[PDB]
Formats: sequence, structure tokens, C-alpha cells
Amino acid sequence: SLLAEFPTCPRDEKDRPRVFTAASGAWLTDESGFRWIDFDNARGSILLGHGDPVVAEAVARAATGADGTATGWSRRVDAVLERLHALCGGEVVGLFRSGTAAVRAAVLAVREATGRPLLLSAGYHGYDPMWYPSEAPLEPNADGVVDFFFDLGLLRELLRAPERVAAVVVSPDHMHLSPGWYRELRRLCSAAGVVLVADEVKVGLRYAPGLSTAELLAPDVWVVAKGMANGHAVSAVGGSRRLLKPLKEVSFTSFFEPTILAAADAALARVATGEPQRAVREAGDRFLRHARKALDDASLPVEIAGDGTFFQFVPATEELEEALYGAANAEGLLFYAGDNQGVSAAFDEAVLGEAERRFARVCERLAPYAGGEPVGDAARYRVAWNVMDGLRQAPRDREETTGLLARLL
Amino acid sequence: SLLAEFPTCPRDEKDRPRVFTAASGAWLTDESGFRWIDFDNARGSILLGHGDPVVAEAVARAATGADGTATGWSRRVDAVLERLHALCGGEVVGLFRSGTAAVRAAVLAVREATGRPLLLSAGYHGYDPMWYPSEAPLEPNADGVVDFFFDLGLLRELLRAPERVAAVVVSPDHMHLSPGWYRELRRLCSAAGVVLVADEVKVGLRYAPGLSTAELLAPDVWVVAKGMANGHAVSAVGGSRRLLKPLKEVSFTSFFEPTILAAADAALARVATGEPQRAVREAGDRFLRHARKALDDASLPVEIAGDGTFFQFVPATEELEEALYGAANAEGLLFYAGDNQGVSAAFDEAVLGEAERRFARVCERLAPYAGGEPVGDAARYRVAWNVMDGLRQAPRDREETTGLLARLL
Ligand SMILES: Cc1ncc(COP(=O)(O)O)c(CNC[C@H]2O[C@H](O[C@H]3[C@@H](O)[C@H](O[C@@H]4[C@@H](O)[C@H](N)C[C@H](N)[C@H]4O[C@H]4O[C@H](CN)[C@@H](O)[C@H](O)[C@H]4N)O[C@@H]3CO)[C@H](N)[C@@H](O)[C@@H]2O)c1O
Ligand SMILES: Cc1ncc(COP(=O)(O)O)c(CNC[C@H]2O[C@H](O[C@H]3[C@@H](O)[C@H](O[C@@H]4[C@@H](O)[C@H](N)C[C@H](N)[C@H]4O[C@H]4O[C@H](CN)[C@@H](O)[C@H](O)[C@H]4N)O[C@@H]3CO)[C@H](N)[C@@H](O)[C@@H]2O)c1O
Repeated sequence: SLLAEFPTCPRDEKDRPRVFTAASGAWLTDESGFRWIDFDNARGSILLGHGDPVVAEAVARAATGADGTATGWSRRVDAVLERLHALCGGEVVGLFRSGTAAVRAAVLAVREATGRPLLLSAGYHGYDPMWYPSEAPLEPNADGVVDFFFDLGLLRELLRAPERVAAVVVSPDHMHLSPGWYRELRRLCSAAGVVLVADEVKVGLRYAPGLSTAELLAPDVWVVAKGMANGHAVSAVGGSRRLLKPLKEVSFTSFFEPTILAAADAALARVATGEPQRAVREAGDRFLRHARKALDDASLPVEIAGDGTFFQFVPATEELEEALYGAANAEGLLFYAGDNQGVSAAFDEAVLGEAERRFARVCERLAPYAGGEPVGDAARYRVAWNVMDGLRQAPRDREETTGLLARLL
Repeated sequence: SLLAEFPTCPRDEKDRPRVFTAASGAWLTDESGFRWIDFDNARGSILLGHGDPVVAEAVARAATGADGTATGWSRRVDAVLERLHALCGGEVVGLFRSGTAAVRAAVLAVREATGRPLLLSAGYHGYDPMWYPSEAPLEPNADGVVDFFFDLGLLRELLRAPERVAAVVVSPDHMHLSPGWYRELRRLCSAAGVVLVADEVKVGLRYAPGLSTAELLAPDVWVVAKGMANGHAVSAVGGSRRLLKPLKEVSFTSFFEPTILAAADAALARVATGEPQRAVREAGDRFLRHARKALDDASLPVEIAGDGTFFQFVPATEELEEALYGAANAEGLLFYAGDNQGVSAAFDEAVLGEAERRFARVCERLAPYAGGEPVGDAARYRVAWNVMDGLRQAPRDREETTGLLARLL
């Protein structure tokens, strides 16, 4: 047991990481030779498909030395910056090595630029300790962060002294929050005169060429990552020159590493067209129509939140949830267990037909659960918490909100 | 000026980044078609040479999906962890995406494990704001870090209350600090009962197969990066299970990206032989004996600190330092300006012969500086501070130390 970290990855019945020896398009092969259709896709960072040939060629060329050097600037630096600025807007752009690094740098830059101490947060922003939970819910943690769990009532209370608040930083979820929720968030932040940071590490570049919340939030600062490089190790921040002036202090040794620049330039060129996002939505929607019908035909109490871009199974019980993923594993459908499923643009007709047949076999395996009590709100809240680390949107008062926080924290 | 960051990189006389189109071994091509011999080598992270064929082959292959997937575990994960453990020791290992990320995670883990608030630091640890300077010497910054600038007197002062100290965190320099300096540091930390973290992001794996301070410091926790992947986007931490237990909270989306694992596994295989490190030392030593002679023959007051693994020009005046790099720029010798020069294993006879020839021409160009006053200690201190962000070792009393800090901060 040499590894000190605990990486999120597909794990087997003994909680050991599944070992994958090969991948192409939508398909994985594991160490036993078992073949899987991938809905996890490095938690949605594989937008194009595994071993995408154009990205792979670009990386190959860059590995030889013929497309830039790690020692310094290249034309691919300008190309990537230009593309991000065109897609996502803002005045300036910075590049980082993980979503975690990017969101931390972004929010600290805003704290410095505004001179205000608190960050009000909803959703996951990466592994850094600055996001660890406070000792007392709804109080600042040691790094001045207060999590409001996507509850706008709580947010209103936290905005009551806006001079204390550097930014509101929110990781969107388009399965569990409506457009109106976003517009209200934007309204509240504008009224309070506080900066809005959209942490689009997951959703950026995937629902559209640009930011999912470009219009809904018009954020002052954005962060993207998973959509920009077909899995390669890069992230980005952009927004106003003034709010991001503190990023002038950022430099790191691997900045000019040419394979990541080549992958990002290639992937971003494809992203800019809108085609992979359309392909994903359409493929995912087809799979969903089939899956919803299969669950209904089998009288299985499993709803599906979301849409083809990202969806999530919502089973009525934890036992059923475990059985669902067990059956999926038996059929070679690799789902990101409990979380959101993000197909890639490699989900062609052949992949879809096979995923459909496999899912019908999943529903057969689930026959013991036929006719169970339908999904209720406690299940909806528990399942949504697993993907968003806070509360799905639905009517609540403070009693209900605080009850759910006590339950789900 | 879309870029919000200010990356360290080769820059021209107007402070514009030099744009490099391609590289091969020790050589670079710029956008003008000018051909350079590289002593910068992505600040010492290109140990093997640009476009190393064996690493390139492994990277190209991994990009196709033939060696596993970014979705989860592959046997190359085990191979990289096992190689690092064999080379560097400790009980556990973690992987990160930059040196900055690794050192931050390491020291926060130690602070959590020990329950103590302060970090005592010497040297550079990356770009994160946690390392920004305090208001005054000997005062903690906002993140509990106190800089001792490599001065063991200042360290003893800070260790008067060691119950406050989670760790001492040191970035070695083997040009400006002797073996005995390290052994004293180790001694002081052990007596005080404080954890010692060796930040070997720069020096790890380059002086020897493993840590440069394996015996000198026997650190509780180590960090490496530049040596491990021929420039690719990975770093590592290792050491005691107890002190690094808090790393269980680390996960990041690109963890399984197979090209980086491929580069690390290939580079580490070569590092484990000791061959590239020896080649570097021997090639740089040959260059240095030629350069020292050339400087002496021209009566130029420029010393050279260090050795073939890493060396540094120490000119008697700033005006001469500027002229030296300007002249090297004309002859196409790319030095990391002001800092340390780190040749790669691609510095062969052909390259050395040409670098020697080119350096002779640099000496011809600096005639207007012949016969100048020889290097003094003020120059030695100023130049060393540029590479270590603290004080070179030399006899000092407390008053001299205080004055030097006033001058150089
Ligand atoms: C908006 C945003 N911003 C920034 C980042 C960071 O980018 P990165 O640095 O490139 O990875 C991400 C990275 N995203 C990775 C995933 O992040 C979440 O996943 C998180 C978290 O929700 C999820 O937490 C688990 C929870 O849902 C389960 N119900 C309980 C489990 N113990 C817990 O585990 C995690 O937190 C534990 C507590 N500290 C920790 O011990 C576990 O090891 C850790 N896995 O674990 C993931 C990280 O490990 C999302 N739900 C997912 O859709 C997403 O794909 C991001 O989505
Ligand atoms: C031990 C160790 N630990 C961790 C890391 C982090 O690894 P990474 O995240 O992978 O890069 C490194 C990364 N190393 C990069 C370089 O780190 C230093 O270089 C630093 C710093 O010393 C150097 O500082 C400059 C100073 O030497 C000059 N005399 C004055 C200049 N303004 C200043 O510039 C830097 O610091 C400024 C302080 N605010 C900042 O404004 C500048 O923008 C910044 N470039 O700049 C570099 C980083 O930007 C070393 N001198 C070098 O040998 C080395 O190769 C490391 O060496």
C-alpha cells in the first residue's frame, strides 16, 4: 500500500481500483480482458473519446521536440489563450495544472484584489484544504470560506454585510438547479456588489462551446478544465484584468510543456465548433430515452435526473442503488458510481446499440426490485448531494434546509 | 497580453518571451531561425534532453490508449510509485501536478499530523500565496510560515519554542551550502523534535539516483519533481505513513492520465541507473573548466559557483552580469539568466565543442570589462540570493546577517 492518496476511480467489490490496460473511443479493456463501455470518462474530462486520433497525433508530434520546447514560449501558448478568451470571454486568461490549482488561484486573486476576507461557496472546488468543512456549519472555516450548500436563503443571510465578502464561488449543476436559480444567484450577487466566480471546471465547454452560465450568471471570473484538453493536465481561469491582477505572481516550471499545449490546442479547436457537445447531448439523450423506458417497463423505482450531457440515476433506496451499479458492472457498463454519467463524442451508433442492450440486461438483473415504493424526496436529496455536495433546488423553508444539512453533512 | 500570469521563461531585451519552434537534445530553434544551445532546460527539468526518443515513444504510445486510460488505474501507476519508493525511500508516496502543489500538500499534511502551527522555511517552494513574505524578518506570514533564509543562527532562534513548529522546510542548494551546513541543520531539527521536509523539487534525482540529501538530511518527508519525467507535468511526495496520512484526502481528475505516467516511468528507469546524472556532471564539468580558463584569459571578473550538475556565473557587477547574458544571447548560448545552469544528458562532444567555441566568443565580446575589480562578497551574496532566495553560507555575525537581509529583501 505505497499510495498515500486516495484517488477517485472505478473500484471493484473489494474497493480496489479496477485496472484498465487499454482504451479506444468509448471502450475500455480491464486486466482480466473484460470490455466496458465508459460513462465515467475520467469524470467527464474525456469529451472526445479515449485515444482520440487527432489529439494523439498532436501529442506524438509534440513529444519529439518538433512542436515547441518546455524551455519557453510557443505559438501554441498564444493559440490556447486566444481560443479560451474567444470561447469564454473576459479580459485575461491564465493556465494551471489542475482544476484544484486554478480555482484556488482564482479565488485568492479575487480576495487580494477586493481586499475582502470571505468566500461564500457552493459545490466542490477540488482537493485543497482551503475547502475543508467548517467546524460549525455556515461559519467560516480556517481559510475564510463559508459553504452555503446552494441554498439562496442561506446566501441572503451571508450577504448581509457585503463588505466581508470577496466573492461567491459556485460550481454549477444543470441536473438539479434551474435556470431561474442561477438568475436569482446573479441578482443577489449584483445587488450586494460582490464578485461572482463560476467554477466551471466540470461544466465549462461541455454544454456549449463556452461557459454553461455565460448568460445565466455572466460571471466576473470563470474557471474551466475538464472540457479543454481531452483529459490532459491543464485548467484555465479568466475574467477581468483588475480582479485577476494578482495572478501575475503565478509561474510554474512545466508551463511550456509541449504535449499538454498540443492537446489543448487540438481539443479546443474541436470544442469551438460545438460538434462534440452536440454529439454528446444527442447520444446521451438517446441512451436516456431507452433507459427510462427500460426502468419503467421493469417497474423499477429509479428516476434519472439531467440530460444527455450529464445524467444521474436516482434510485429509491441505497440497496437498489448498489444493486444497479452491481448489475451494470456485470454487464460492462462503467458508470461513475452514484454521480453523473458523461458520455463522449465517441458514442457512435454501434456503441449506443450495445449500451442499450446492456442496460436492458441490467434491468433484467434488477427484477427483484420490481414494484418497489417509488422514489421520494429523501432519496432525491441524498443522491443529488453526492454529485453537488449540497442541496438540489426544491421548495423549502429554513426548518427543512437545516434538517437536511444535519442529515447530509 | 491576454496572459494573466507572468511565467518565468527566456525573454529578450524588451522582456518579450523568446518564441521557440522546436528542440532536439541540447538545441533549440527560435522563430527567427536562430539556433541555441540550452543550459536552461526548463529550469533543470529536462534532465535527458529535448525530445528524448525513448520517452517520446512511450508518450506517443500512451496517447493512443494502448497503455491504459485516464478513467482509472493502470499498472504504470504501480511502476511509478514503486520506482520513486525505491529511489527516495519512505513508507508512502503521492503524486501531484506541480512542485508547488506537492510542497503545499506535503507541509499542510505535516501540520495536520503534528497539530502544530508554524512552518520554518528556507528557499523557494513554488508560486502559492502561502509562501509570500511576511511583514518583517522572523515574523510569521499570514499562513504561519517564517523564513530563516538558510541562516542557522536565525533557525536556532526560531527553534527556541519548537512546540510551535510543525516542520522545517528546506530547498537545497549545493553550490552555496556545504555538506556540514546540512548536517548541522539535521542535528538542530532532531534535537528540537521537529519534522524536516526536504523540498528536492529541483535537486532530487539529479545529483544521484535518489535524494541529494538522503544521507545529509535523512528527511522525514521529501518532495521531488524536476528530475522525474523529463519535463512532464508531475511531482511527488513521500516519507512516513503517519506524517502523510492527511494525503488520503487528495484526489484530482487527471491523476490517471497515461502520457504523464509513461514519461515518468521511462525517465525514472533511466534515472535509476545513475547514468544521466553522471553524464550531466561530466559534461558540465568539462564546460566549466573551459569557461573558467576563458574568463581568466580575458581577465574578466566573473567567478563560477557550483559544478557540472548546476553552476552559476557570479560577475563582479550588475552591469557586467547584464553584458554577459547579452553576449551569450548573441552567440546562441541560452543561459537561465542570473540563476543556475543545468545541462542535460544530450550534451555530447558535438554540443560541448560548439558550446566551448561559442563561449570563447562570449569572452571576446566582454573586453570592455577586462581588468575590472575582482568579485567581492556583496556580489556573491546578491547573485546567490537570486538562485536560493536566501543567504549563501559564509562566515557572518548576526549584525552582518541583519544588514544582508535589509539589503536583499
Ligand atoms: C467544479 C469542480 N471544481 C474543481 C474541481 C477540481 O478539479 P481537479 O483538481 O482537476 O480534479 C472539480 C473536480 N471534480 C471531480 C468530481 O468532483 C466531485 O466529486 C468529489 C466529491 O463530490 C466526492 O466526495 C465523495 C462523496 O460524494 C461521497 N458521498 C462520500 C465520499 N467519502 C466523498 O469522497 C471525497 O471526499 C472525502 C472527504 N474529504 C475524501 O476522504 C474522499 O477520498 C473523496 N473521494 O469525491 C469527489 C472528490 O473525491 C463531483 N461530485 C464530480 O461530479 C466531479 O467529477 C470540480 O468538479
Ligand atoms: C525547490 C523548489 N520547490 C518548488 C518549486 C515549485 O515547482 P513548480 O510549481 O513545478 O514550478 C520550485 C520551482 N522552481 C523554479 C525556480 O525556482 C526559483 O526561481 C524562482 C524565484 O527564485 C525567482 O524570483 C525572482 C528573483 O530571483 C529575481 N531576483 C527578482 C524577481 N522579481 C523574482 O521573480 C519571481 O518572484 C517575484 C516575487 N513576487 C514575482 O513577482 C515574479 O513574478 C516571480 N517570477 O523567480 C522564480 C519563480 O518565478 C529558483 N531561483 C530556480 O533555480 C528554480 O529553477 C523549486 O525550485
